[PDB]
Amino acid sequence: TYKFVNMREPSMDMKSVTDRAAQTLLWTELVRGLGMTLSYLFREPATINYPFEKGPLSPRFRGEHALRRYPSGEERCIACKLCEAVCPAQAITIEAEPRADGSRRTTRYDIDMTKCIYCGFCQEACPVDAIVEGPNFEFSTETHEELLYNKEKLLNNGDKWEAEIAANIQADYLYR
Amino acid sequence: SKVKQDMPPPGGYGPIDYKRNLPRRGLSGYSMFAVGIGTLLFGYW
Amino acid sequence: RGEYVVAKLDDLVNWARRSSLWPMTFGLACCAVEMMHMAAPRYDMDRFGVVFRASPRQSDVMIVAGTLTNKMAPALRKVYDQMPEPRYVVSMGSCANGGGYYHYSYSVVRGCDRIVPVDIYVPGCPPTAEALLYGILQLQRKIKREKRLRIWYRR
Amino acid sequence: MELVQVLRRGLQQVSGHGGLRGYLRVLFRANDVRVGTLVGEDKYGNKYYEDNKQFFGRHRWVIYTTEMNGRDTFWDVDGSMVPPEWHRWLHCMTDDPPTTKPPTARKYIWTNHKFNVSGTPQQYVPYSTTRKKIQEWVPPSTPYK
Amino acid sequence: MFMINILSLIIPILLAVAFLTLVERKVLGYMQLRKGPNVVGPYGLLQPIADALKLVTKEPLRPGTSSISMFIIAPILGLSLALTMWVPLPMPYPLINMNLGVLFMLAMSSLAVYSILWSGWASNSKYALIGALRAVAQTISYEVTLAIILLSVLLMNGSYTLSTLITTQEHIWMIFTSWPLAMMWFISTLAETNRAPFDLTEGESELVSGFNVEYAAGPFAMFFMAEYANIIMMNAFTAILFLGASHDPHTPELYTINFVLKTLALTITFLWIRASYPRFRYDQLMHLLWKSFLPLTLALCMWHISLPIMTASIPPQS
Amino acid sequence: LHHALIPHGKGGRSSVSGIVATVFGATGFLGRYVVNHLGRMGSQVIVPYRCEPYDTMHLRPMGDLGQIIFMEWNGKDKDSIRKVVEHSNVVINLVGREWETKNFDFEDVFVKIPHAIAQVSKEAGVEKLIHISHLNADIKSPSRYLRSKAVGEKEVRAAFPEATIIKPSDIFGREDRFLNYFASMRWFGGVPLISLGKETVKQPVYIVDVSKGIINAIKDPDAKGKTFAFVGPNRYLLFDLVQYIFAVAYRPFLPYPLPHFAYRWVGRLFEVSPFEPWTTRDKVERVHMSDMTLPHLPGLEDLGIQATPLELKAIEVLRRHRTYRWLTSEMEDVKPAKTVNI
Ligand SMILES: COC1=C(OC)C(=O)C(C/C=C(\C)CC/C=C(\C)CC/C=C(\C)CC/C=C(\C)CC/C=C(/C)CC/C=C(/C)CC/C=C(\C)CC/C=C(\C)CC/C=C(\C)CCC=C(C)C)=C(C)C1=O
Ligand SMILES: NC(=O)C1=CN([C@@H]2O[C@H](COP(=O)(O)OP(=O)(O)OC[C@H]3O[C@@H](n4cnc5c(N)ncnc54)[C@H](OP(=O)(O)O)[C@@H]3O)[C@@H](O)[C@H]2O)C=CC1
Ligand code: SF4
Ligand code: SF4
Ligand code: SF4
Repeated sequence: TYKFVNMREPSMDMKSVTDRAAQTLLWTELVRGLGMTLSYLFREPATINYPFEKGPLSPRFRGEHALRRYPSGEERCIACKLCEAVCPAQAITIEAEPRADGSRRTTRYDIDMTKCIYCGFCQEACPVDAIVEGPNFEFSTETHEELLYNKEKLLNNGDKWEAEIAANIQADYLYR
Repeated sequence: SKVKQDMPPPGGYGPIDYKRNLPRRGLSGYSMFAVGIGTLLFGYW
Repeated sequence: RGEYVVAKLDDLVNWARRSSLWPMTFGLACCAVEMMHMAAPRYDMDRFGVVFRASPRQSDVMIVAGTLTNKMAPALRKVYDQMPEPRYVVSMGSCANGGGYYHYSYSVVRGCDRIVPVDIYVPGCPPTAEALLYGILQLQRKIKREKRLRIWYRR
Repeated sequence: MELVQVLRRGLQQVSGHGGLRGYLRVLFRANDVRVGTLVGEDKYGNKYYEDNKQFFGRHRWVIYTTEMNGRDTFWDVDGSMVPPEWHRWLHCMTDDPPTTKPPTARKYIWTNHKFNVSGTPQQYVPYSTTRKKIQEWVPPSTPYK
Repeated sequence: MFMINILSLIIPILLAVAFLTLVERKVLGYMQLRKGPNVVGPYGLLQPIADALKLVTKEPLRPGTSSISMFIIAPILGLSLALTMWVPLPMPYPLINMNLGVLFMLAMSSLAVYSILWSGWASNSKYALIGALRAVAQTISYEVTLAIILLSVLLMNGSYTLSTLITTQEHIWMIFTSWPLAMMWFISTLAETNRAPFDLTEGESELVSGFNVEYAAGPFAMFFMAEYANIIMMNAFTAILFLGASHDPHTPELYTINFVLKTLALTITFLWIRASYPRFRYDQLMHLLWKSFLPLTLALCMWHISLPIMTASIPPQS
Repeated sequence: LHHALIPHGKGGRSSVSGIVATVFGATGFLGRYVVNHLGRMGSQVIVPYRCEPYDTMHLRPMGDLGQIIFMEWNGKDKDSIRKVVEHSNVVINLVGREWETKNFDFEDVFVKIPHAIAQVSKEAGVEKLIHISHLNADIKSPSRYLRSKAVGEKEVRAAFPEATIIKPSDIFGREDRFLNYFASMRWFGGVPLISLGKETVKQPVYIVDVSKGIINAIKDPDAKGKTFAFVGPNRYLLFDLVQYIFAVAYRPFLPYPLPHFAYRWVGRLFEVSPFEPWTTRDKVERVHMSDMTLPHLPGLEDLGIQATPLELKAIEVLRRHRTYRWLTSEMEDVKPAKTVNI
């Protein structure tokens, strides 16, 4: 099924041609164009009052990366390196070393925000829900080096946004 | 329990308009020319 | 006292600069689309005093939005040179920040900072238009904290 | 008729905001004069209003606190001044405000939501979080030779 | 106090030009479902002052290939003529009651193109020279019809003095007598002011910034001054010509209010059409006039030449 | 060497060089250029600054991310210098000012500030301090600039015995206030040489040569304690030098002899300005001193760097000053100004 978008021949009756000449001389579709914009000025604007008003999001939103931890206090990360092995941009660097207690934890877990693509592949690959993409997105920095995240900075993000991230995962883990 | 997922309502969604709805409005060409000429005549007088 | 007078002059000049930041139409890649969406009615750059303007001669802030490649870097540096001072560079997106997805490619500059001095680093791939608006407001506060005439007074 | 009511509620705009002084306060600070039910308030002072009659996007909003963490925010404010618990409710990611549904509490969660620490001397400086790899010979001290 | 009058015809005009930018960025933005400038103070009432401050403290670079002398004399020419052409307007009582006000304003409007000409040529750019030539063609084409339409309309006035128009439209607006020409005249006012949909001298989409491309900071703000003062003056002239208003000799404030309201409405229609159309393509805006505006306006010129004679309605010259 | 100061890489941006350094006064002329070279080889620079951070923006894009670090410092504050030089191998002193500001005279920026820098650097434990003076530095020169530079050299030598002292003659470059000065003198009628400028001999040295000399002196293990003199390859008569400057710029040349005291009055009148003082009494004086030849002092050639003649690198400086007429003429169009033999 196809339709001819522009295959309309105009009628050549005296009334039709008089109307076409009137539209040409007395600009008619031009007045319609004016009227449409008049109708929308009288309409309500769509602008929101940022930063006092924020655009809507979803619990699945991908933002600032963060390392979570168990309710006991121990970090969830076990240095299985799935996130490092699955990152499309190779933005994660992990070095592991058996801790004094014996549990295997990262001696270095750096995520480079200037190289990250915010795909969320790491948070899917993680088998313990250790690394997540937090809800934060207003974390712009004045210098480049501040975007090269360390293990300590990611742990601070996890401890800061934990209230939001726990609820976000709680409202989405069933879909996964 | 039963499976739950995003689904259309049991009776299906309502109709969705897609055809062009450019309305027709305004006087005829004869009437427009007549109004213009009458305004010109009144101004002339 | 002279310090108070130069302080007030600083506040006035900084307020003008921050309240009429005129950006440049230098969208490069997908990061430009969000650069358009904050110009879209929802976020509307215009209410914050920022109005898009080409012809670098009459613009202040450059939002490098998109991947900066080797073939384009001379053009970007030259165009940054055309901007009369004061000038600011906002880097949108991971590609313009440090390389992004194609950080290891053969024809991509590994960060816009290597070509121009970037003033605000906006992260994202692409950054949400809210995040870019936040970066612009951060630049606005930066201009607010300038101390030009104070330093001149303590030359 | 609707002209008179329209002129009238413009006076409820100034009446709701604590009189004329508060009216110009909110007009010069938050650039809006619209009123709304006080959904809540956080420990830092930000006031959190909602009005379901507004179209989706402006049904909820914030008047930021005047002071947070040793910083005057009467004139300069930003989106990072939202505590994590309320950032969910503000961004329409949930319909449960922290007042009604409070987020689960844990020891490691912070108690003072720091804003964007860029610029201030409380910035973040990247550094290697690992120890050394190759050690040195530390030559002995006895002259011997 | 003649100096007082001269200053009272300059500073208020400059302030009105400044707020024209704000009302444009608000009316346009509300056409496009946006809100326009809203942050600076209440309702953006400080944006004109803010960007005015920026443009006169931002660095005014001079291109290495420029011609210094004309590059500087062009903004002065533009602003000086834009401000000067406000003096013969019969706002209740014209400041300069000239016997040939219409011819004088035509002469200065024709001179105003030379600012664009010299600014474009002296800047030493491909885009600037392109915009200068587009300005050449546009203003010549539209100036022919400007002159003919002015003659046709003023044939019922009896002379070229601007004040007598008020006497001419004592009982009826002149637009009810020459509504066809008025349409054409309006279009000409759109094009001589180099505005939409004929703003091809700038051509932001295709010429980056046209003849302002190498103009930065103060000189750019000054060319914008000239452009917007010309916009308001053209709308004022159109209001004076066709949409006359009642003038009580004892209370000129009534005529001031009515005239100002009509100029405001005409300017608002200018921003209205600016935000409701695509942009013309060079030759079209020429082929629009040399093939559709010029013959119609010639015919209307003959019609208005004959009309007083056939009806014994020749207006007095004094 | 420390475990992180061992040289690594191939001299690129992201290569550990081991030249962790502090360059006081980096925000200007050679201070920029030196940093560039320090940024090019991959050395962590601890650039201090007192100006607005925006003016340091051009300092940002010459080092790999994390290398260049900016700090606030004040000349009359020992704590600031201690903070900036605490962890650094070398401390390069480039603080200077062609005029005397209200809060800083010549002695403050050429004796007091270098004294504080040298003393604090010695206390901290740095191994090299490259101090910069003028070649025509004399305790009896009429210009307070050179006299203050001489006493500052003596003080710096006393405080830091092994401090390398470099005495450049006259830096010419894209922003040099030496060739641009003569070029900009076209606005004030003609060029008013004192006694027609036929008695002053000037030896200008290229900016890149001086910056590379600083870098080599840092790398050279024998520059400690020595006092080098960085001069150009040729010695130009002042009138011939201005002839060449205006020929490369193709601007009309209008020489005009001018009595010394009248030029001092002109310098005072230009000193009145509460902004950048186009010309000072010190400035009009210095352009009239000849470059004192000091063959005993070691030169740039000892460091291994060949001085670039002014002719090759004069088109860069004066191409901006040319009008649209001679804006594209080649470098060989104007014949080298005759030079008095060394
Ligand atoms: C298909 O893929 C594509 C990509 O893929 C990667 C791309 O990347 C891109 C490229 C990307 C882009 C182009 C980015 C997207 C851009 C946009 C969507 C554009 C959005 C634009 C806007 C939101 C803004 C539009 C502007 C509007 C509506 C209006 C502008 C008008 C104005 C007037 C602005 C204000 C300016 C000025 C100069 C006015 C201010 C001046 C004054 C008030 C001066 C006043 C002075 C005074 C009062 C002086 C007074 C003096 C006095 C009284 C006395 C003086 C006398 C003395 C003696 C001193 C594209 C296109 C693409 O398609
Ligand atoms: N031809 C020449 O110019 C020659 C120069 N030299 C010496 O080289 C050095 C640098 O020269 P150049 O780069 O051309 O000079 P500039 O004037 O271009 O730069 C001088 C630098 O010193 C800083 N500075 C000056 N006074 C102070 C102060 N009181 N406190 C803190 N910082 C201060 C300036 O800061 P800011 O930018 O904020 O003002 C700037 O960084 C000077 O010692 C000069 O005498 C030696 C031989 C020849
Ligand atoms: S979300 Fe970020 S850190 Fe995780 S895999 Fe994607 S780019 Fe890497
Ligand atoms: S996938 Fe999760 S557990 Fe494995 S290394 Fe990454 S953060 Fe740690
Ligand atoms: S950072 Fe991401 S969104 Fe931006 S240009 Fe690069 S790949 Fe595209």
